[PDB]
Amino acid sequence: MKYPVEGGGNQDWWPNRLNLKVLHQNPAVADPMGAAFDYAAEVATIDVDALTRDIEEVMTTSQPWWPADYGHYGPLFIRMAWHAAGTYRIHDGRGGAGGGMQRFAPLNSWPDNASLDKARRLLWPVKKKYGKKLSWADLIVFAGNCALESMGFKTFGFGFGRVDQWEPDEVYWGKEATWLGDERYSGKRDLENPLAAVQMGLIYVNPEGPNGNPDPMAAAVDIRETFRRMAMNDVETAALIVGGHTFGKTHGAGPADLVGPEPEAAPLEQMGLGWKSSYGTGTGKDAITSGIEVVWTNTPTKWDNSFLEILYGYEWELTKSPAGAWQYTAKDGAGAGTIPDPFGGPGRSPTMLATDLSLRVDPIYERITRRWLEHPEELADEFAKAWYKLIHRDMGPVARYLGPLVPKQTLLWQDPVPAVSHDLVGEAEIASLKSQIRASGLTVSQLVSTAWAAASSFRGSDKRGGANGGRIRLQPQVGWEVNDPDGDLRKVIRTLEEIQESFNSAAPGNIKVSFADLVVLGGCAAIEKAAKAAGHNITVPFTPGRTDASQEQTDVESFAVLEPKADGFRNYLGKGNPLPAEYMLLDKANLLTLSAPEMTVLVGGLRVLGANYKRLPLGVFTEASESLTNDFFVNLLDMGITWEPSPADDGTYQGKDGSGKVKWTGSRVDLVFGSNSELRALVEVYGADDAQPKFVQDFVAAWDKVMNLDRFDVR
Amino acid sequence: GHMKYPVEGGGNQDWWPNRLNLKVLHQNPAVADPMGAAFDYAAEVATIDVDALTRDIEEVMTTSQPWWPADYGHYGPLFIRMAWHAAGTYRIHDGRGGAGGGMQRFAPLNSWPDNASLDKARRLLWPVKKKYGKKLSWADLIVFAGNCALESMGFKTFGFGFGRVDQWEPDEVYWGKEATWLAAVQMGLIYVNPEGPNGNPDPMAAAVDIRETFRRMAMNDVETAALIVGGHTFGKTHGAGPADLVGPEPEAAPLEQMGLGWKSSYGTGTGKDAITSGIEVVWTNTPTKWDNSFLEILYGYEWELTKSPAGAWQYTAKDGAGAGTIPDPFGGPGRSPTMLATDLSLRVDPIYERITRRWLEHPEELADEFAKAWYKLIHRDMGPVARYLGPLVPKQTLLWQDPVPAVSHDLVGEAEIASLKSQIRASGLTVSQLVSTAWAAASSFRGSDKRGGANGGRIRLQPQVGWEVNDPDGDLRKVIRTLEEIQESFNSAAPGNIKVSFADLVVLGGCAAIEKAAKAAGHNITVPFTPGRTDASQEQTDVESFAVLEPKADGFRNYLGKGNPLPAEYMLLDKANLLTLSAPEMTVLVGGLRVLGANYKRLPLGVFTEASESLTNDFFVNLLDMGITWEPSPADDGTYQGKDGSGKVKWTGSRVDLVFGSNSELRALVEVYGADDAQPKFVQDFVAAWDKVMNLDRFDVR
Ligand code: HEM
Ligand code: HEM
Repeated sequence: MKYPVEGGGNQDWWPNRLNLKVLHQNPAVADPMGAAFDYAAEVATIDVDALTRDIEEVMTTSQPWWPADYGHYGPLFIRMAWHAAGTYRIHDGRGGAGGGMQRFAPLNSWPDNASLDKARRLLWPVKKKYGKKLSWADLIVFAGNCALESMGFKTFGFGFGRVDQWEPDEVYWGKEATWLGDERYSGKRDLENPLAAVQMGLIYVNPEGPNGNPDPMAAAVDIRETFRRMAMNDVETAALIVGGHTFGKTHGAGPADLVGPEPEAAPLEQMGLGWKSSYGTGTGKDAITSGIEVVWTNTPTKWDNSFLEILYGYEWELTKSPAGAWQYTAKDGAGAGTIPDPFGGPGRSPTMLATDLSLRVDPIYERITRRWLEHPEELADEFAKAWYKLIHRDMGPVARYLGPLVPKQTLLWQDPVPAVSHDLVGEAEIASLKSQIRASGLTVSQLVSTAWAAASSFRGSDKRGGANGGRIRLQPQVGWEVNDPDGDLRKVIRTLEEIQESFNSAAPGNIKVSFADLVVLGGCAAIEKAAKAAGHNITVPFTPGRTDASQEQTDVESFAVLEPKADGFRNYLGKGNPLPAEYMLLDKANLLTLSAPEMTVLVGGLRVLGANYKRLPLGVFTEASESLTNDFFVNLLDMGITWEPSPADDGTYQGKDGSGKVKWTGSRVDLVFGSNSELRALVEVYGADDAQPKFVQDFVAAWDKVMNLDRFDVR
Repeated sequence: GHMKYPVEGGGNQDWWPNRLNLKVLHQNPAVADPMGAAFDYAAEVATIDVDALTRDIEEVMTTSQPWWPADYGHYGPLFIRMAWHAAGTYRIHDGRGGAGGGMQRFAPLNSWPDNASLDKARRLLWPVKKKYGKKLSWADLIVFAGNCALESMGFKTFGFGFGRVDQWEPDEVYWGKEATWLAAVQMGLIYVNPEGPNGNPDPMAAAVDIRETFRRMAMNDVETAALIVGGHTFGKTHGAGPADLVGPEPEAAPLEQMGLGWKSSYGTGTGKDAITSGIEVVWTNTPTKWDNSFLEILYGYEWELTKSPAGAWQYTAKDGAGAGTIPDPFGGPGRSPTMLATDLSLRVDPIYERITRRWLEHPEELADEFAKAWYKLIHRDMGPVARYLGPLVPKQTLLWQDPVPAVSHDLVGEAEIASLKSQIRASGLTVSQLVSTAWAAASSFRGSDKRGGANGGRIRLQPQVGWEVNDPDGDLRKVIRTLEEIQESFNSAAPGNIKVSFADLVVLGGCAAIEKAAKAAGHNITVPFTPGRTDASQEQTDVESFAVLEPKADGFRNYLGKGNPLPAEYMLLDKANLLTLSAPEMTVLVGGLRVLGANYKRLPLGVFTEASESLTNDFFVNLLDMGITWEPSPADDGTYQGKDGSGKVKWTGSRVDLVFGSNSELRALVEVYGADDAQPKFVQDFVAAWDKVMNLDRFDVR
């Protein structure tokens, strides 16, 4: 069967066809805020004291549709807050709280996101007051941060500026067709590269050990691997788990078969709420969220060093949750009736979750926690730093943090860049520098490839990398395989440093130029020289302001995830990619926040400009040496050429003319633009007889967009 | 192994396969357009040189290509088949299909079994498209190639009108639910199976399928017979070899083929060995010249079932009957006469037979009917005649175009509009009446074929005035009479030659009601108004052709008829897509029309405000209230009642009303206009959307 349009569509006949709809995600037509809504200018003016008062009033006020445990919705807001930021993953930077996707993405219905719909609904009275001055993404994490502040914990700081989105970001979470699927492992615990979760729908880890096996060692291994795949080491992981579970409790009062469907498969009358329980009242003393009934600490609404005292004070035999789940309880009934009830009444025995004994059984976590057992100040500092890192991972450079709560110091995981310490070049020194660069003896190909390598490391997901920082001469990026440290990127870098030294030593006044600015300027000078060679007199815009980071300010391991395993624009293909070359090219274009016409012009320009990996002729459908001409598209649509795969199986094709002599050679990413019906439509726009000026100006616009992707200090 | 990557089609539809897909509302965004935002195609094609354009197409047709050799040397019949396959997907019941957007070059259509060998046809035209570029769209070129092919082989066509704008992503259209390529349900074919119903070679049974499928695209018996007789006067059918040697369709073909599909491994694979459908029929002895030889052959011999070399039912002349009188595309022996299984329908069928026998002696009538039918075919979804461009548009108008009179007087502006608004408000008509009438006039528009709308003043004419959604035997006649009284009162006391038309008064009364409601709510605004509409008469309105425009479900008026295929939620998004509205525009329109009182039969279903006839955002603030517990009505009416904190029913709503508070994507938009200090934004957005809807069919001012 097939569904008309609003149920399904074209992906049914050909399930594995190239999907170009990912390149126009979040269109401005679907934005209800108009094309003049500058979120930064709005959120820069809110009153944080009033917002804190409103959030505290919401936390301390119980609501009939979701009775508050202990008369406080703080712990629920903390859980919501990190579950928003717990979907981040360093593989590609997707996920996290930077987009507020917890509302309508394919989560909002994940088994671990149970009872978080009520948490987001409880904050409507706050969002109602501030409207557009405060986004949902900002409010979700600020609610948890303010809950931590109100429950006695002094946090590091906070930064506003997470722009809302009005369309689910299509993120690959796994190949498992059913919830809690475990088809993402090979041999031992070897979680597949794209994913960062043990199962499907689980944020971090099943709270029963691997696949329901209540073994603290294996659970510890899973915790370590899962947190490692989200930029967290052992100390930060232990701090996060200890601090987070200091507050609140779990909800496993009744059997889980009485819980209704998820919000996305719920009746209309529920108003977008899901998991409606039929046990008892269904809320409050009879709430069911995960099936485990554990209260870790005897003061679950205050911050103190009581989680570790309880953890190391008992023996933790194994028992069963009243909903039928695995959990640990203090042996010999020690400390019975010492844990208070959420809604008044009898006490509880001390219970620990199956993954909470990992912190005292695994040797690494055991040493860390035993250190924190008698040194609560270290735990407080570590938790503050880890929480700050967790909330602001995918928010980008420090220039994007708004509001008055931003901390003053810099952290290495932010990829800090130094502030501008001189006066920027403008409109005359730029011309002189471009003249010097074009007279420096570097070819168009070298400059263009160096500029693209510097700038095409940006990810639109977590806004890491980019041309700012001048990090292409630093160790992680100067040695990448795609960058070819052998044949180039050393002559170019040395020449650019010589030019920078010569200019700075003689520039008037206190005007200097940074290395990154000079790299981008050389790229632009090469572009305009090639355009002049083609026959067009144009000027590539340049925005100075970049600064040079140092080696000590660059984390080599943190940058290892930005290395491209496949760069279709440079016609480079590494090893171990999950998909063919064209799909990887679309993924790269989506990461660069490009559209389809922009991708087309960038590919067609970089092909003829000589910015190919190893300067290979794969895709150079031109006879002009380094001229920004309209030749890639003209020769791609020519049917005087018959394409057929190379006799030596390489993933490369050769195009023979009418005389049978091989004229062109190409790859998957070169022929996909002439084969795909949606892409050939764009290629035919620039392949027309009168499209060379339009192609040149479009290429310059796309190039300037790519160079300025990471310029958040001027935008 | 399920749950593929989002880059290869993964997404939320894999988890919940029957959820509201809001991506149909942001379809074909401006960011995917390579031409930019300042591109005006109407100002580009108007400067084209048709004389130089026909000169290129002719030398393209008369120049064989090594990769697709030409049959008899001319590529004309192939272009005729392509042009009609482009326009042959039109559907009257929703307007989707046709050559309006040139979707034949995109994924759904370019890989249909009937569109075989048409990927080669669209590529032979690349040299023409290369010369002109943005001055000539693919959609315009595809049909102009067929028109110029008809002209080149001796047929004088009616005319041609440019103006089809290219779109850059395939249009999602429901072609049927079969999940297998190739009646109770419609298969993957264009009109009918060439071998008869379900492969049964009976021509009498194929006649009824032809009649039904052509009637479902606004063609009667005379136009159906003329189209088939004229189209099959040219060209031949390609069935030279078995069909198992044909490769995959273009969407499943490898990259070597550069977007071409159906690569044949039989013989050379092209030309003398071409395999497209597998029937191998040459209808006429002069397949590259227009003449009255199709009907002469059809009525000149007796026919007989045989099989094509590929294996397929076809008719050949009895006992020889002039073998070798039909030339083959590439020099060789002649062939005996041969007719398709659906071409005998025009002979053995009581209705078609009389028409074809009449044309057998009067070919001039056949030529005239074919010209008219072809012109109607390639211009079904152009819309109003004001959208035709180029120096080839015929002067005289046609009934199927929904003609309206030209403006024959001075237009009101900015001084009579103010006075007209002042007496519409003081005429006794309530805000609900005016708003409902204005919405009823302008909601008939559908953006697929650009039919209907406020222009023409057809809300008072026979088809629309009697629609169930329009007047539940109520105010519509009273509003129409009052507006006409105002019209004849204003026209007599006019300053000079300034006069106003009835449709203009309908839209202006809607705008005046909006202004009155906004002033009641506390905002002083002005709804933009662009005069220029005219009034059509009853004879210029075809009652039967307007019957398909009747809304079976209007989510904005909270009306649900009978015979809808999907629940009320999905039909609302379908109509919003037909009105070319985005999700915020749909949201503001739904939230504003409820409090204005535009509900069908003035029902309280979804009126979440206490003081009606006032343009507030009370719908959104009362939808997001969590003090209201929604639960289905005791009677299975499909309505829900939301009780207060006590056991008192505070509000009542329907599926369309409650889906905005339930769908997570739609609730995001509701929380924008439902927030505090968000009422001025809501008023401005509602006014912008209302003005956009009022001016949907105004192609005479663009
Ligand atoms: C940054 C790390 C973490 C933080 C900040 C955190 C915080 C919290 C808080 C405050 C609660 C109480 C919710 C409430 O009382 O409504 C909670 C519940 C819970 N946590 Fe975490 N936790 C973290 C890590 C983990 C990990 C690694 C697991 C592994 C299984 C886990 C599993 C659970 C479960 C199953 C619940 C029960 C929720 C319910 O039943 O309603 N958490 N968490
Ligand atoms: C019930 C109606 C029709 C049926 C079943 C039908 C079927 C067919 C089939 C099966 C072919 C063979 C194509 C191939 O094998 O390459 C064909 C060819 C053709 N058709 Fe139709 N057709 C119909 C109506 C029309 C109409 C309305 C037109 C034009 C207005 C038309 C114009 C043509 C032309 C010109 C060709 C020749 C193609 C060529 O020479 O390459 N046909 N038709």
